[PDB]
Parts: sequence; C-alpha cells; structure tokens
Amino acid sequence: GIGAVLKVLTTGLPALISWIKRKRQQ
Repeated sequence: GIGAVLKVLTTGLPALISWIKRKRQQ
C-alpha cells in the first residue's frame, strides 16, 4: 500500500519490540 507506507511507520513501533518480546515472553 502506497498510503500505508506512512501508517506502517507507527505500526512498526509496537511490532518492533513485539518481535523480541514474543521470543522470550508472550
């Protein structure tokens, strides 16, 4: 999505740490 490029910018915040989080914790 062309317009999603700007959206993902914020979605990457919670998804960034979520990656390492799921690793150890839920």
